[PDB]
Formats: sequence, C-alpha cells, structure tokens
Amino acid sequence: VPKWIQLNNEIMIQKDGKFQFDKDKEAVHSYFVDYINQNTVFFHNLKEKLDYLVENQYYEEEFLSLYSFEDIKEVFKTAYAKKFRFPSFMSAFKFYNDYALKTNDKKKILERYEDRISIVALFFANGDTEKAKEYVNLMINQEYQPSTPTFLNAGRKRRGELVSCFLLEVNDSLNDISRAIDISMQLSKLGGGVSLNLSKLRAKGEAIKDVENATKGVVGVMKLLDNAFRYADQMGQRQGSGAAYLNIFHRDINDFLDTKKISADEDVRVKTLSIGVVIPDKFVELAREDKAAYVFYPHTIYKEYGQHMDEMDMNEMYDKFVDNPRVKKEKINPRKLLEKLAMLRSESGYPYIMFQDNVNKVHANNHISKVKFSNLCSEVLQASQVSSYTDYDEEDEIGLDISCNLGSLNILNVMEHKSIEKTVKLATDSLTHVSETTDIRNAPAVRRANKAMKSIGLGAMNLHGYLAQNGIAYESPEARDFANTFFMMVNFYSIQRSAEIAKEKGETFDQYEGSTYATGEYFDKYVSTDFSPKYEKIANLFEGMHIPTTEDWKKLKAFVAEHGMYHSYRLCIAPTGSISYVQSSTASVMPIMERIEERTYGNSKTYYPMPGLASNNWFFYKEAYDMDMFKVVDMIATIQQHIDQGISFTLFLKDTMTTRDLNRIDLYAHHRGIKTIYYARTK
Amino acid sequence: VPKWIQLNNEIMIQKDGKFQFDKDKEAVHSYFVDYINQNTVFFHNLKEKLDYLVENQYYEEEFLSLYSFEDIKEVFKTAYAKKFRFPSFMSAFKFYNDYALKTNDKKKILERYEDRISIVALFFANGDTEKAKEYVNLMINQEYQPSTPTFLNAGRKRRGELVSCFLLEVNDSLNDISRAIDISMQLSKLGGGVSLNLSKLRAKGEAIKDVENATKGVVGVMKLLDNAFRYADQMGQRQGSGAAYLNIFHRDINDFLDTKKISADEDVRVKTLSIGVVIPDKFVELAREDKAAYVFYPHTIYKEYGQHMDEMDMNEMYDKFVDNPRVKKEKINPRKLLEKLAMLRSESGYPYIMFQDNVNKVHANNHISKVKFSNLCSEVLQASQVSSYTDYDEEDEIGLDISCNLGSLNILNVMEHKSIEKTVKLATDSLTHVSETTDIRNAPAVRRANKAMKSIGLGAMNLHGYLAQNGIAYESPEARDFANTFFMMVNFYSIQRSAEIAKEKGETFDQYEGSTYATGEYFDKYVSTDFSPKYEKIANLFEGMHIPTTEDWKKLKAFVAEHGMYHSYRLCIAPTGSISYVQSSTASVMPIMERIEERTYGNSKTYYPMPGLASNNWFFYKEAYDMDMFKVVDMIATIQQHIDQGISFTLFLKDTMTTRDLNRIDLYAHHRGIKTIYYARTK
Amino acid sequence: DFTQMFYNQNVKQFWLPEEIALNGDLLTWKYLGKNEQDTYMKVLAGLTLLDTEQGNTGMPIVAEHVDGHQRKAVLNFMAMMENAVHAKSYSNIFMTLAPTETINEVFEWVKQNKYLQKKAQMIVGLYKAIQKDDEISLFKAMVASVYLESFLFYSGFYYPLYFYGQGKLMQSGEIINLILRDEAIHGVYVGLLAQEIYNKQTEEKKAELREFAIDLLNQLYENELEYTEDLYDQVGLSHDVKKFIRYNANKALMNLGFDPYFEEEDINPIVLNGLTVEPLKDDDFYF
Amino acid sequence: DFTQMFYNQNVKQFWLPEEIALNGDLLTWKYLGKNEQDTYMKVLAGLTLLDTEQGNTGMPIVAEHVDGHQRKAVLNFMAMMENAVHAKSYSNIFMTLAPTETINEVFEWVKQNKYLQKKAQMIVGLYKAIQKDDEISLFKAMVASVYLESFLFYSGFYYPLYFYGQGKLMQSGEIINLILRDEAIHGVYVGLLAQEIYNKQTEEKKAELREFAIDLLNQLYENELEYTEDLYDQVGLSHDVKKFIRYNANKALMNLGFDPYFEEEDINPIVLNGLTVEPLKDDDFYF
Amino acid sequence: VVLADFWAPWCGPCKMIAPVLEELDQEMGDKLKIVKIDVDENQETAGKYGVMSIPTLLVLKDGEVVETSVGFKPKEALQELVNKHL
Ligand SMILES: [Mg+2]
Ligand SMILES: [Mg+2]
Ligand SMILES: [Mn+2]
Ligand SMILES: [Mn+2]
Ligand SMILES: [Mn+2]
Ligand SMILES: [Mn+2]
Repeated sequence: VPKWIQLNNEIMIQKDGKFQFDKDKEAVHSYFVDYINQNTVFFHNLKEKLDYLVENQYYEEEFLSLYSFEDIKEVFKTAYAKKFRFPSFMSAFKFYNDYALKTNDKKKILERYEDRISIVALFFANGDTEKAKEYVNLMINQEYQPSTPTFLNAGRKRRGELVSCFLLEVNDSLNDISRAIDISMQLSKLGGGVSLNLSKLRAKGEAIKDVENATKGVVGVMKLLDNAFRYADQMGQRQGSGAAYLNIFHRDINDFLDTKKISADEDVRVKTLSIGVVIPDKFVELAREDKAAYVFYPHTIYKEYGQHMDEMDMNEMYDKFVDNPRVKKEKINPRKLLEKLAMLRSESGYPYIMFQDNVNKVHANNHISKVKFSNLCSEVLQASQVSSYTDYDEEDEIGLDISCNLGSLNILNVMEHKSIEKTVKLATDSLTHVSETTDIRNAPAVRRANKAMKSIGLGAMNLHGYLAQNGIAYESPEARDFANTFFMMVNFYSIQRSAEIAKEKGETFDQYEGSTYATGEYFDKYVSTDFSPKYEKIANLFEGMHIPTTEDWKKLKAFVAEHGMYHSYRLCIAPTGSISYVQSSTASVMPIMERIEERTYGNSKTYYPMPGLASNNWFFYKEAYDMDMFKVVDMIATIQQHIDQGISFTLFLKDTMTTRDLNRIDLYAHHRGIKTIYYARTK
Repeated sequence: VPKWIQLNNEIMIQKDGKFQFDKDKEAVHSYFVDYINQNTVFFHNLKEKLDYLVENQYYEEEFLSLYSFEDIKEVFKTAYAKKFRFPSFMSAFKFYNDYALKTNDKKKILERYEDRISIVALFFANGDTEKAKEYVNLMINQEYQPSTPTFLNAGRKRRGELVSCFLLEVNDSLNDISRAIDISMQLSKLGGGVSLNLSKLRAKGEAIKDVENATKGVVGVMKLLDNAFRYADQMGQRQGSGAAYLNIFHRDINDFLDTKKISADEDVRVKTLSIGVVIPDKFVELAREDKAAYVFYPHTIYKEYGQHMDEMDMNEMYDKFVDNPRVKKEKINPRKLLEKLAMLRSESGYPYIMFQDNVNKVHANNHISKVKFSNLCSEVLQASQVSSYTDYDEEDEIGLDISCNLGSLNILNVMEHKSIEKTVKLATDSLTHVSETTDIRNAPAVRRANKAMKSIGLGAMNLHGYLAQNGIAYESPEARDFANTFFMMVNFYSIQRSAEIAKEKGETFDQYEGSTYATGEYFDKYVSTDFSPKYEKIANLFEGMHIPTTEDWKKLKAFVAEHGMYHSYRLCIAPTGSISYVQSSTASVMPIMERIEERTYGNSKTYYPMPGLASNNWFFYKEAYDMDMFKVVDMIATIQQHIDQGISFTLFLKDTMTTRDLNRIDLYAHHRGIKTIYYARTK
Repeated sequence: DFTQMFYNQNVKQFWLPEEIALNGDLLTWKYLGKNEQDTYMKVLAGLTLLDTEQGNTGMPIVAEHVDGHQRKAVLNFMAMMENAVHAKSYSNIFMTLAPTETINEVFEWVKQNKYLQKKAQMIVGLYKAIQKDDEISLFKAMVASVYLESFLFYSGFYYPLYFYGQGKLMQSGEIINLILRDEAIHGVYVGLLAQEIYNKQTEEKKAELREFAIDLLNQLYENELEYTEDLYDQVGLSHDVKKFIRYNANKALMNLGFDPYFEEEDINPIVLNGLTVEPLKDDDFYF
Repeated sequence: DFTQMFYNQNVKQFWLPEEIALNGDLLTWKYLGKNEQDTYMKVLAGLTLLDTEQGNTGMPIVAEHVDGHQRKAVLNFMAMMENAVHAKSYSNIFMTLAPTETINEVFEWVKQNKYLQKKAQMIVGLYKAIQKDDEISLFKAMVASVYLESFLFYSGFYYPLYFYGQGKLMQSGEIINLILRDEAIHGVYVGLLAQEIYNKQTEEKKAELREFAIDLLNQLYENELEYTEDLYDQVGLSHDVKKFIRYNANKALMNLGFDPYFEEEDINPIVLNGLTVEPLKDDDFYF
Repeated sequence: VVLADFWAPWCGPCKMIAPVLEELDQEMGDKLKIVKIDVDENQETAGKYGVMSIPTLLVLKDGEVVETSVGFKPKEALQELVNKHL
C-alpha cells in the first residue's frame, strides 16, 4: 500500500479511545511529497507552461489572449500567494484524480489547484485583471466553488459544456420526440445531465391521426431516451445520465413508475433514465380526502381545450376534466398511488417528487410559464415553453429549455471571511459569464432560453459542516435561524447583483416586466418580515456583516423596480457531490450521511472524516440517517423560502422505517413548502 | 367451424387416394356467399358509394375529382365486366382480410376486389378515363399486381405511403445518427420498411474529436435503430421491421453479426433489426486463398483518404489500407468469417448476403454511386449518396436515399394473355405515377432521390407456378431458358417504356448522361447475344408475341441514346409474400416452399394448395427444400442478368446439410453472378 | 432434450420461507372486511390442502414411475419444494394472520367443503390408479398433475395476486408469487413428460387420450365454476376469476401439447399487476 | 424431539456443486499416476451408484412409509440431495478431470463390477421389501440405509480425503467434504427413526433385530473388503482403507443404538487432516 | 408384373430402398420386372400416377396399377406385396 493511503488508514486505528484525526494531515503531506510533486510537470516559468498548454490543445487561446502575460502571471502569483494546503487527503485525491489537468497519456499532472483556480478565474474575468484576482481570491479562499463542469472545463480545449443541466420540453409529436432524442444525445455528449418533461406526450392507447389505441405511451419514449443516453455515455468515463419527469395526473403515471420496479421485465424496464413525478396540490388534496382520483389522457384534453394538460392549473381544471365526457380518464386511488410512490422510493430511491404548487406558489416567472418539471438533480425549477419542432424544410416553433449555470458557496469559508455580499456578487458575475459564453448550436430551445432568461444557479454547501464546527446541531432551531439569515442574505445580494448587472448592461431577462420582481410581489415577505437572527449565538456568527433589514429590502425592491433584474433565476442548491471533497465541505445543505466515509479506491480502503470532525464536535456531526426527517424538512423549508429555484433534498431513511413513514415525510415536506424531493436513501 | 373453412379443410381429406382440390372452389364459393356478400354494405348506386366513402374520410377527394362521374362509373363497369372469380379460398380470404376497405369498426366490407382495382386504376391514370380502363383490365386480368402499400393505400385517406421500402445512408456523426433515427421512425410511421447503411459509421473503440476509444461502434446505432423501429411499429398492426447493412470489411462485422446470436446478451442483441452483410469480391478472394484478412476502422480511412471506406473500391484499396500504418485494422480469418456467416444463416436466417462486386459489375449508375447496401428484402440495389446532416440552423448537405416503388408481374397471367409488352409498359407507367405522387417531407434525401432518380421496381411472380402449370420443372434447363427469354422481353419493354416516358416528358433521371444507358454499355450484351428460346417447347410459349431480337435491341439502344431514360432503375423482384395469395401466384421467382401450405387463422387451419396444383402437375410443383440449390442459383442468375436491381433470393436448405453446404451455395451464387441472398430457410 | 435445462431453472429458483418477513402484513390485514378475510382464509386453505396432496403423492408417485436418472432427480427436487418449502410457507402465512383456533376451524370447513373435496379426490384418484409399467395410466396421472399445477391452483392464486396488485398483503403475496412461479415450471415439466408418452402412441390411442384430457378438463372446469361462486360472490369478483380460470386452463392444455379450449380473454389488470459446423476445405471456391 | 432441528440443519446445509470451481484441480490431477487416477475415477463412480439408488429409491421409499409431514419433509429433502446434488456433483468432477471415453468406460465398469452390483442388490432389495404398515420391514430398510450412509460410502470417501489431506485435488475434495457432512446427518437421522421402531419391540424381537443388523453388517463388510482390495491394491492402500471402513462401521452401529463391533485402530493421519408497506391513514395528511 | 419405384437423388428414404430392390431383383427378377423412374426428370409420369411422395412403389400388372406402397419397405414386405399379383 502507498504511504499516504497507509497513513489515511490510521484514522480508524483508535488510540486512547479517540480517532487519529491528525493522521489525515500527515496523509496529505505524504500524498503530495511522494506522488504529486513527483508527477506534476514543472516548467522553467509560467510562460513556458502556458505555451505548452495552449500549443498542445490543452487550453483555449481565446480566453488567455484577453490578458497580457503580466496580468496572467500576477493572477497566478495571487493564487499561489495564499499557499493553499489541502486539509484532508481525500480533497487532494479528488482534485488530482478528477479535476486536475493531466497529460494526454495520463501519466503526469499538468495542473495544480492554484493553476486550475487561476485558469477558471481568468476565464471568468474576461480580460479584467482586477476581476481575475478577485475570482482567484474567492476560489483559493474556497468561498465559492464553480460547478464540476465549469471548474473542470473552464479554459480547456478538450472539454464539454460548462452547463450542468438540460431541461427539455417534449411536445406530443413524433417529430418533437425525435428532436428530443437528438437534443438529449447532443447535450449528453457535452457532459451535462438532461431532464425531459414527458407530461405532454399522450398516454398509451391514444390516437395517432384518428386511429384509436395507437400510441404505446410515454414508456416507449422513455425507452428511446434511455438508449439515447446509454449511447451518449461520454466514453463510458461517466455514464450518460438522464431524467424523465411526468405529471402525476398523466395517465401513464402507473406505467411511468412501473419501469423502476425491480420485478419489472426487461421489456418495460429503463436503467439509465432517472424518473421524477410532478405532484400538483390537487393530487395531495384527493389523497387527503380518500376520494377516487382520475388520471387523464393528455391528448384528449389537448383536443378538447386546445392546451396541454400540464399548461393548465389542475387545482382549477381537474373538475372540468372529470365532468367532461370528451376527456378520457380512468379512476385511480390517490392514496394507493402515494403508497406506490413511497415503496418505489424505498426500493430504488425513485421517483423524484416535485410538488408543482409548492414550486409555483412562489415562482416569480409564472407569466412566462409555470414550472412543470425539474432537472436530473431535482433542484432546478424554472419556467419552460415547449418547442413545436415541425417537419423538415418547415420552420420550427422554438420554445424555452432550461440549463444549469451552477456554482456553490462554501458556507463555512463564506462566513469565516464575513464576505456573504462579496462572495454572492462575484459568484453571480461568474455564473452570468458562464451563461453568456454558453452557445449550444444543436439545442435551439436551450440556446434561446439561455440567451433570453439568463438564468443561473447559485447554491450553497458545507451547511452541516459550518453548523457542527460552530457547535450547532443541524436539527436545532438555532441552525434553522442561521440558515434563514444566511440564505436571506444570499438572496438579497443575488437580487442586488442581478439588478446591478441589469443596470450596467441596460437589459433585463426576457419577459421580466411580468415577473413578480417587477410588480414587487416577490419582495412582500422581505419588506414585511425581518429575517435577522432570533438567537444571540446565531447573531454573533453574523457579527461584522451588515444583515439586510426590512428597510434595506425596501431599497432593494425599489432598485429592482427602477433598474430591473438580469437573471430570471439566481439560486438553486445542487447536491454538490465529488467537488465537495475538493472544497473540504459537506455535500450541499444536506446533513452528513456518515461521520467517516469508507471509500474503496483500487485495492485500497480510504477513509474520509467530514471536515472539522474531532472529539469536541463528534456529536454535532450527527449522521443524516439518525436525524429526524421532519426537522431536516424544517431546515430545508427554512432555506427554501430564500431560494427562488428548488433544493436537491435527499431523504435519509432508516431500514426500520416503513412506507407510511416515507409518505409522512413527503406530505410534511409538501405541507412545509418543500418544492422538490430528490432521493430516498435507505440505510 | 365456418362452412368455407370446413370445405377448405376437405382438400387433404383424400378420396380414392387423390386430394380433393375441387373443394377449394367450393370453399371460396361458400366463403363469398356466407360471409362476404352478407358483410358487404351495398349502395343503391355508385354515386352513393363514392359520396359515402369520400365524406367519411375513406377516400381522397382529390384523385376522384379529375374524372367526371360517368367516367368513374364506366371504369367500375369495365372492372365488373370481367366478372372476376377468385380461384382459391385463400385468395379471397387474404384480400378481404388484409386489403379490402372496411368500416371504422372493421365490421362490414366497403370494397370489393373490383372496387379496390377500380380505385387503384383511377389513382394511377390521374384524369385519363381510357388509361384508367387499361389499368382496370391490367389488374382484373391479374397480369400486374401493385405492391401491397400501393394496392392497399391508393386513393385512401387513412393511408401511409405507397412506397414499400426505404434505404437510408447513415453518415459518421451524432447529428447524422440522430437524423437517421428520426427518419427511420418517420418512414416506419408511413408503413414502409427501412434499411440503413452502417458501413460509414466508425468502428468501436475509435476516436471522437481527439477522445480515443470512445465510440460504441455500429452496434450502439443498431440498438438505437432497433428501439426506434419498436417504438414506430405502426401501433401494432405489423411490427416495425428495419434493416441494417454493414460491409464485411468493417471492423464491427463480428459485433454486427453477434447481434443475431441466440447466446448474445440483451445488451448487444437486437430483435427488430434485420442484418445484412455486404461482401466485396476481395473478401471472397481472400477466403479462397486462405490468406489472413483485415477488417478496417472506417474513421482512420476517412482521415487518411478523405472518403468513407464503403465509398472506395475494396478490390483496389485493400492492399493500400493494409500497407497503410495510419489505417487501423484488426486481423480476421475470412474463411472463419464465412463459416460464421453460414452458421448464422443456418441458425437464424441472417445476415442478408450482398455481393457488392456482383452488383456493381453490371450496375448502370456507378457514376452516381456504387450500390453499397440493399433494402430490407435484399432486392433494391440502387446508387445512393450519404446526407451530411449538420447542426441546427446550419444547412444540411442532402444526398440521395433510395425509395423503391414496387410492382409485380404475374408471369402466368402475363404469358397466358400474350401481353408482356402492354403489361410491362402499363406497370412502368403506374410505378412512375406512384413515384411522382409520393412526397416525403420528413426525409429530405428520400424525397430528393425520388424526385431525381425516379427509380421504380417492376418485379415478377408466379414463375414456378407458370412453369409447373406448363409441365416445366423449375430446375430444368427449359425453365431457365423461359426465364431468360421472358425477363429479356420484360427488360426490353421496361427500357422502351422508360425511354418513351423520357421522350414524352422531355426529362431523364438525374445524372443519366453518365450511366451505361447513355453510353450504350448496358445494351452490349443485348446487341451481341440473342436471348430467344433455345428449346422448341419454350419458344412455343412465346407464340403470338414478338420476342425482341438483336436488331430490336439495337433500335432500342439507339432510341435510348436519342431520348434518354426516365427511370434510373426499373426492375426489382420483391418476395411479394402477401399479395401472392390474392393473385393466386407463387411468391416471387422463388420455388414453392410447400405444395399445400398449412395456415392457422384463429382456431381453424386453412390449407392453401399451390396455384394450379393438381394430380397431373404434382411433381412439377417440386418443393424448394427438395430442389438442388445450385439449380435455383442458376435460375436466379439467369433471371438476374435481365434485372438491373436485385432479386430476393431465399435459400431453402435441409437440416441434413451443414454450414459447408451453405457456404458452397453462397460461393456458387457469388460465382454465378447472384447479387443478393435474402434468407436461409431450414426445413 | 429438456431435463438438464429444467434442472438448471429449478435449482436456481430455490428459496426458503424465512427470507420474507411476514409480520408487516398485519398492517393491511386489519383493514379488510370480514368477507375479504373469510375468502382469503378459505382460498389459502384450499391451496394448502391441494399442495399437500402434490407433495405427498403427486410428485413422488410420478418420480417413482418415470424412467431416467436425471428426470427422477428433477422430480425429487420438485417434490422437495412442495414438502419442505411450499408447505412451510403456507403454514407461516396462516400463523401470521389468524390465531390457532381460527386456523383449525377454517381447515375443518374447507376439509368438508364439497367443491374443494370433489377436485382434490378426482386428482388423487388418478394418482392412485397408476400401474407399474403402464404408460397410459402414468400419462393420465400426468394430465391430472398438470391440471393441478397449471389450472386448479389459479382460482385460489387469484385473490392473493389481486391484493398484491393493490398494495395489500404484500409479504404473503410475494410468497404466493414465488410458489406460483414454482408451480408454473412444475406444470411445464410434467407436461413435457406427458407429451413424450402421448407421442409414443398410435393415432387411435392419441385420439382416445385427447378425449380423456378434454373430458377431465370439463369435469374440473364445471366444478371450478361452482367453487368460484361459492368463495368469490361474497366479495363480487367471480366474473373476473372465471376469466382467469379459463386463461390458465388454456396454458395447462398448451403444456400438454394440446390446442386451447377457451376463447382468448383479457385478464383483470390488478391481478396482472400482481402477476452442423463443417469447415471450408477449399475446392468449394471452385466449381 | 428432533425432526425440526434436523429440518433446519438440512436446509441450512443446502449447496450446489457449481458453487465450487474445479479447474484448480487440473494440475494435481494431471500429476497423479495412471493407477491413482484409475482408482480415483472408480471410487467416485461407486459413490455415484450408491447416491443414485439412495436418491431414486431409498430416501423416497422411507419417506413414503414414515408418518408425519415434517418427518416426510426432512426425508424428501435428503432424497433430493442424494440425486439432484450428490450424484450430480460426481459428474461435475468427472467432466472437469476426464475425457468422455474415460467417463463412458467407468460407468460401464460400475455395471459389470460384481461387488458394486452385489451391494446395490442387497441394499435396494431391502428397500423394495418394505410392506405398508409393517414396521419390521421398514426397520430392516432403515438399517440398510444407515449402513449405506455411515459405512458403505467410506471405502469411496477415503481416497478424496487422503488427497485433500496432502493438499491435492482440493476443489474436488471440498465437494466430497460437503457430501460427507450431509451423509453424517442423514445417517444420524435415519438411525433415530430405526431406534424408534426397535424400541417398540419385545426383548425377544429386539434380539432378532440385532441379529439381522449384525448379520447384514458382516455380509456387507465381507463384500466391501473384496471391493476395497480390488480398488486399492494398485495404489498400495487396501489395509489402510480397511481400518477406515471398520471405524465407520462402528459409527453406523452407534447411529442404530448398538455397541461398536470392531476394535479401535490408528487411522492414517493424512485422512484425519482431510476432515414495511404500511398504508396511509387520514391522520398522516394533517400536521 | 412390374414394381415401379418413383424416386429422387435427394430423397434419403429412396437411397435406403435402392439396395432392397437390387436384392429383390436377384431373388425374383425372373417373375418380377423392377422399373425406376426419377421424379425430378420425369414429372409427367409422376403426375399421371398421382405420386404425392417418394419413394412410391407401384405394382403394375399388364399396365394397370394393382397395389400402391408409400415410404420405405423392407425386402420381405415388398416380396409379400408383389407375390399377391404373380
Ligand atoms: Mg402532431
Ligand atoms: Mg463528425
Ligand atoms: Mn407447491
Ligand atoms: Mn408443484
Ligand atoms: Mn449422498
Ligand atoms: Mn445420504
């Protein structure tokens, strides 16, 4: 075994009844000295390194040409002036195995952490030396973390897309379905995950040009999408991941769920296609009263009313559909469907549960469209318009398709530096640059919506790490108070930066005037309620930082009304997975699954304690499965009220908790305003 | 049991040791009197019938508007003036179960045979009453049978397309693969079989933009196309049948062949994709000499030479590929690969063996393109150009994708009427009309090739039936002499009609000037060799008919040089396994599989004696399995020399014969000039 | 041509009662009406009683008279599954859902029940009539066995599958599904052994064996209709159960190489949700 | 007092030969002398014959005559192990190590070997002599079965154990140890059933039953001596094997509740080294 | 008395009957004529006699068909079939 791995295994070797947590720093030192410093290509100067990387098609030349070499050298000096040291071996291992640039033969390492960060900052700044140095300070302090696509591929020629997600609306036509397959493959080859809304597709047994019982339902389209994502497997290095979302009132909802059953035959089962279920409040009401529900055939509704099933408010039009003889449906049991959802999530973790009315109750851009579906990570909730892809040599009607411009704030490092405002504004600027520089030619709706909506996703991570390292239990009300204040601050400064960008560019996002930002309805709870901490301990955490008040929110509302808002969406909390290791952070705002992660790499067993774990804060780092899921729902809903998009909310379930417990958690999440539920992780 | 089925069941009940073949006429009479007349809705006059069918979306009003009602009435009268009587129960059963128009509830019969024929004739004539009556006489005499799509869907509103088959060239890109999937689903929606050329797709383990060993080969595309055809399976009326063709020098040839293995896992196994293998003469040369052969990576050849592997001459470029270090390849055993082909055909009937050099040595349009693959029935051998489908908002380079409009001559009825010339010319006119009226908006290359090439397929059937009813053994040299003479006359009159159409319309097919028709190379063997019958028995069959002599062929060659040719391709012999029953004809030019076919439709077995089978001609109707396959190869090669496209040549093998016998038959077919081999049926 | 393949499929389907925890069924059992609980108990006892005959007599008697070491081994394996696995599984389901006194009473009732007894004794009668070295009597018993495995069980299986398809009594429904999956393969296998005997017979003897099989099917079917109404009218399901019986009768006939007797019908969707290389030697390239 | 614990032990011991990969023995097999390979093949063939008859005949027939569904379930399971697991495992070993012709020859050799035919004749004769409701004929067959389980197998088991103990043919040896582990519990169980019948008798009848058991043992023993010499003389081990079979004869007697008959001897130390779905309610929708 | 054998070169059972007819000619060839006709080359005769299947053996007496046997037959069965008409 290697020396660093052997030293890492001494974490679990307990002496005097305590874990040898100090051995981890020795593991980082051994790892670097024995592997990294030996297998990193070193050049006589930064000029030679840059020439080698651009000439050998490792870096793009366009973004480096915006700076003189003096500016690039100063930026790299700023990155290395911090003298950043990885505090855990797993952080360095993750970076130098996944995100560090390597030679074409993968034998050596071309990029350090201070090199990847410098290149990403130079990409973000776009010719500005001071902005590049600010980004370098932001990332080397680990206050803000660009998403895995953005961090990996910024300024590199051998890349994919910096966009993490692609949310596609699939219209009810063979041409539209074929274009959905094409766009799904063209966006999977770019690396980003693709989510598709299949609620517009007509159900099984529907008519294709007045011949009845002709359709095979959305399950055939899921088969096509699953094989399309399998084909676009990105070399197999990361398997093609795709999501499919269906409204729970869609007739195919039972067959939609039947594909995730283990007992399901290979003739119906889909493997690479994750599934999500969109649940309007009407379904929850029907389940609550234990009255028979109806799943409708979408094409009958489209023929009768001229509008798609998912474009109509089901809370208002459910009765109209039911008493309509020209609308086809079959009676179902909403409580039986809820139990089926609970057991499917217990067995496989699927489907993602999207509470449509919870999303659209506080959705700012309902005028553009209501949020009909979420992304593969079940955290992006944006307005989308379907695209009517017509026959060849006929002009297509291009709609709006959602894309992830993701970035995560490290709550621990953000609040240690007392720079919530600066970090949020710089992250918003970086995400704006990522959205602007994204130009996807094979996805027309994605490109059009990226140009028009200018939506970005600014998430946060290391919530549990910050709370445990500050002596706050995740389920404690003080933790919820801190999350309320912190995410209200994040929302305030994200809105402020969006309005500042709109003022400086003279343009807002498309159809901004109809949004609640323009009407001032979005800021109602912010100008009516004070989100300052209610606990003295929590208020001390924000000391040295100006917490926005009701009057400050009124000034921000006036500023937005006068100048507009550049981004339709700004905040969405992604799961923050493999990049959380590099930032030495807990994943997302979720609680930690295990105090010490047991990971297998090759023939070695590697251990990763969560950052800041020690004897004093051992019980503050409570495992997620040990937590009360209701209090985690409370925490997320406290965070959710300050996030305009959704949060990737994973349910951590014990083996002893039945499907009724999972359904209770789901219904409490719906009752508390949770927008989406990502996963049901059973231990 | 129905009375007609019970009377048909009396065929095998032998009295006096002889089959009761006279019971089939009783069976058809009972069928009509007790089911068809009772379940046929009758109108007071033809005006009421036409009005009801047009108003109820059964007929197109456009094609009936070019005729005054008196003209349509007289066309119907001359259709019923024949007083056509079906000779067998199976003919009427097949027609009134598969092609006769029925009401929306499929409970009553709206179309007689004479009404289907009248409607198809009125569609063919396009405003000409005399031509409509000529078509009516042609079809009611059963001299010419339009293909199943044409016969079933001519003049109907609830119709797909009149084209029986489509051939798509798939280029080596994700855009082209996605568009190929889209076009395959669109054309399967239209009801026609789709064949795809996967030889341009780069091999498994190839590089995608400097990313090496990332491709899944052609097998991933086969999985995509298989699921596309399953999805677009014509709603379940008939399972979506698609074809994939790959050159035998493609690297994925073994993976391509392994898809049909029973032992193959579901992750590599296709189920609705028929597979075909294109064998150049170079492969046969390598197998004969037992030298180790190399299958090549297509993308390496494209990078080195700028042309796709199937676009270059294998016989010339094989040594250059092998001696090229930049062309990646893997060593195979051509004889072991031939044995694998033979065992695959024995176990499953796949692949379709296509001898590329046997096609291109007599291919008239090699200047346009070599024939790189065949159709789903391995009989459509036409030049095709690949379409370079670019990104969205980028103009695509549309090529030529083969569309085949099929039609069959009933050799028995054509010869008994002594009307080879008139039948061939009328069939050519009808196929030209079908090609002209056919437009496909979702397949740009199919539409472009239909407009430019104007290629039609005029097949033939009831060869074995005519020979046996004339006391000629199918394997006898007299049968081959008759096939030679009859198909030489068919080719002569097809060329004459094509030249007459080109003269009347003033236009030839695109790139006609570079074809052998314009240069006269096509007519060399016709102006040099006399194809009159060498046997007095065969020559007596053509009594009262002018057999084209050498001087007549010289005159036709001069006429073609002066006026051109309207159709790039005219003759192609399809299996015609379904319409053969209605016409009381043996399927294709193939020998009969069984003297009395046993068929189960429901809970009752329905025996079908061969057309004209009796006691005096019992041994002339020799079953194809008992026949020498070398003699059948000789017959097909005699026919093939007068057919510009291919022939659906099915190999009928006994279980006693090994894979070496199958390989011997394959190599004899290659040596005798057979272009394609369809199936290997084992008894 | 088939015994080693069936050996493989049988042994790879091996399972034990202990694998499925049953206690969680009490959370849906308590919510069923008296008629539902009564029907379930009666159906369960019916299946238990019939399966015991198959374990004690049906499979061992066929194993005794069939020639062939490999066939005897497969048949022994099937007999083992009846006695060691299925019987314990049925007992476990009962002990979970009913108290001891209720179990004893249900078995007393079903033991006296006219329609259950009629079919149980008809099948057992044919097993008792097998004579040494007489393949005709063996065939008749095999037909009876296939009818039990592939047909008679299904009026009973209907109800657990009906609940299983609705999300009720999922643990016992999983057990029943495993049992049913074993009986399906048992029926197919014994069916192939019967066809082997049938194919050794003259044409007149074949016609006579066909008449036997159809006559037996008719007797059992008419009693199944009565059995069905007796159990399922009180829960309103008899019409759909009858469709399921006919569909499974057709499968049993197909197992015996015979044509389906009944027209094709659709089944209740809830129950559905519950459910010679020779190498080229040269001189072959020259002609 | 014991059937349930035997049921649990038998089912928890369930195994298939395919669980053990045999290609690892290929080299140690190749390295044995022709004499050693011959004795090994023949030894396993003799075992195959015994298990064939124990599975086809012995265990099923005893199951038929023993009362009680649980006792029958244990005996049925043991029967399945004999022919579906044990007898088949030997073919897995043969198919790995030997070419088809050698396999064909050894099965022909079992048919014509006089000692193997004699022991089969004697054991199977007693099985087929069982009369319904006649406990004495049943006892006699159970004694025969114990002698097969706990004595007769051991002239065969010696050689795989002898190799296993030297680190040779260890994969085949692993299979054999699993078979031996099964037979040990089979011999104990059948022994306990035999003792039940014996204990019902008068003292006079008991005296006759002991005579039967001892006479049968001696007759089988004398035949086994000749069989042992025939197989082992060519590998030099006959005297050693004889000591082993006497050791195991005493274990068989003990399984029957009788005193040891042969004096204790030192066995080769090599051979010794060879050894839930909870539904929602109305109160989960309000918080 | 003539035994006519309707046969073909591809027919397996027809190859099995060939040596049986040679032995029959050696034993009975003074009273029985054996005639072979290939149905692949002589379809008109096979049609005239309604030959269905091969081998088909016709016993002819003075030009009339007196007995018909279909499929393979051993020598003793052919002798019994012919001896009825001698
Ligand atoms: Mg449409
Ligand atoms: Mg390309
Ligand atoms: Mn059972
Ligand atoms: Mn069973
Ligand atoms: Mn054993
Ligand atoms: Mn045993």
